[PDB]
Amino acid sequence: ELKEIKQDISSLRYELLEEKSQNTEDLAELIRELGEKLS
Amino acid sequence: DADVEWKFARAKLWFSYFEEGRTLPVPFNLRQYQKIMKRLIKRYVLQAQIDKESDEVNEGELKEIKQDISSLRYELLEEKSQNTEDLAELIRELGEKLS
Amino acid sequence: RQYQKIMKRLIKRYVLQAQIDKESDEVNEG
Amino acid sequence: AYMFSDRSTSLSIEEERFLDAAEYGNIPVVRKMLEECHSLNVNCVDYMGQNALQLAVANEHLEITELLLKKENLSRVGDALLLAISKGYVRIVEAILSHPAFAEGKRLDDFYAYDEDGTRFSHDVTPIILAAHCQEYEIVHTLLRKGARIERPHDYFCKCNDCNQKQKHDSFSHSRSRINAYKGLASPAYLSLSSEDPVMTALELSNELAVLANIEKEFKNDYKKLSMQCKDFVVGLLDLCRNTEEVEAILNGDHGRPNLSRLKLAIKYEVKKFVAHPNCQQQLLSIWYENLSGLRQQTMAVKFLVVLAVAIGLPFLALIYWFAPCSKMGKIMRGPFMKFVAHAASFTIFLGLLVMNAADSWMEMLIISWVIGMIWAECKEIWTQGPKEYLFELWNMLDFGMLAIFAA
Amino acid sequence: ERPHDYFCKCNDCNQKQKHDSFSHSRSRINAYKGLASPAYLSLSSEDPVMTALELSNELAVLANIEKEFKNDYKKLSMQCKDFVVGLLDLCRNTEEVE
Amino acid sequence: AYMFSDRSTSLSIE
Repeated sequence: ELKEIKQDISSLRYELLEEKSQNTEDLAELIRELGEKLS
Repeated sequence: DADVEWKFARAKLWFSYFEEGRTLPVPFNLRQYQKIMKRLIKRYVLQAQIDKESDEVNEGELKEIKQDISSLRYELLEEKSQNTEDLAELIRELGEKLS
Repeated sequence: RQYQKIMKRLIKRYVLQAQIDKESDEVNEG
Repeated sequence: AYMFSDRSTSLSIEEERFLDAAEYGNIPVVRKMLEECHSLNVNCVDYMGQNALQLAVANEHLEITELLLKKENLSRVGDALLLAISKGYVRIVEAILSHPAFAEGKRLDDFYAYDEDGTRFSHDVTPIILAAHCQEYEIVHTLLRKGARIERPHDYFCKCNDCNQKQKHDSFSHSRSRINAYKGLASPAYLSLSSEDPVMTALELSNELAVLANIEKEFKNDYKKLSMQCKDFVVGLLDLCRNTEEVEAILNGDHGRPNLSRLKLAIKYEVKKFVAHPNCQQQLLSIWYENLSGLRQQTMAVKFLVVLAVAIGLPFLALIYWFAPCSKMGKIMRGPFMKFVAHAASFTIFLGLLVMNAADSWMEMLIISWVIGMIWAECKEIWTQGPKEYLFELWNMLDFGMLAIFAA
Repeated sequence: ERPHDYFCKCNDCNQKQKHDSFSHSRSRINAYKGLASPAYLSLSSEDPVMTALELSNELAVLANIEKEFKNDYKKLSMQCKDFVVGLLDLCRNTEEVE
Repeated sequence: AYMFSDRSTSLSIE
């Protein structure tokens, strides 16, 4: 059961970090669209 | 344990009778094998890991889970810091474009 | 000298071994 | 002011914060601090004064271990490896084995040796010994796939050259290394993964540990414990077979059940719980009753008492066996159970002739011929056996004493 | 701090022996439980084994001097002896056992 | 080289 909880915590790690990657990507899309509109 | 020792002494007892023919107290005037070994070793390894799982807990494992949870804390909070920084970069670029 | 070094090695071994022995014993609901 | 400290005095507060971030595993602080620090130094300054890699491996942080293992200036890396194998962390062990300087074998001077001297785990123990020592299956398998085999204990009596060199000025740690490696080869992980077949190596090593228990007076308890652990590995391995093919491969290996010496070797080496198992007992009963199934299924031992009473009469069975063999009773008279019931029964008629001789010439001659039959049976018995083997059993003595007193 | 002494009245010990009584023995065996543990024995002094032996026989004397709490002093002295045995057990070389 | 393995040799890193 402790091995199980460990595996779940690691899966949570990877999932949250990937949500971070996607959010930062969409953000950079926004920002760069803005900077191209201002130029 | 007494039953095991009895089974053993018994095994000696009627094991001594197999080798040589003894008529009476009166003697008057005379491949697959390797495959099976793989299956047995595989079963034994998996069964051994289950037997390791079945036995109690070690406090060091709880120290381990604690450390992992703290590392998760710091990592997520730092991802928050980076996201807020890039966001502020965006916003300030916008406000400079509007001014 | 040599005696003091040996005492440092023995104390270090004993401390680390004691922490491992503390780890090995069960769990606390707290 | 007699307290002992690893560092003379606490020096840097910034490096101490680096160590507090490596202890609790704060990755962004050590990642941002990797480049912008003056130098990455071995901090120690604890009760045990571990390095940052050592302190980080102790707590299981894989990301900070990966981050530190790219620094190229690290020390204690080997000591961190033996530590991680002690704790049983597989991710950290495989991450360390891919580090530099660990190419090919590094296993089997100035390695490990945490804090300038005095390493842990007896300094004679390589990674694989500690791996199989802790019963770690994944780690043992990874180390064996990379080609690290345990060295042999060598020999107890052989002086040789290097063994004699390490027997003087190194003494009392020589026996410790001997029983340490012996504890290495004796464990289920190394026994199952190491060889072609486990059961042969396990038996042979079991009797060898049984010999070295008696050769060396000290540590006899520990050699007993290792040999018993091995025997229990074999019993546990035979227990797990769910089919007849597998139980026949475990028991016999490569006129019933021909070429069975492995059970003979198992009772020769005194493996107690291997021959007492229900599966092995079933096999040995199948060979034990053999041609006569009707009594194998018989209800009670009283029917066997009537069977031994009807087997009491010699003339039918003796006349049959002498005049013609290989009849129905000729196939029956050759068998494990029939020799037992006949031998035991004739013993009982010897006792009966003793009682009837006591109650009130012919009885004389019969008893004399009977004890002569006993001394000839002991001729055929002692023929195959060396004087020491004949005299091994206490009862095997008292019997000869009995028949000798009769002769006198 | 040291337990001071059982028979010595002194001044402050005599002051705390009256109107404070029965908690004086509790503080005595409390501090004695303090000096008797592996942590303080290993980290405190220059060498553990000497202080551990001397403190062991001192606890053995104060077990007989004081009739009450004799079981507890026995338990502390036995804990100390087991600290010494456990410390000699951990030496893997002849230099260290010597 | 008597060790047993499930795969003959480790093949793909991906």
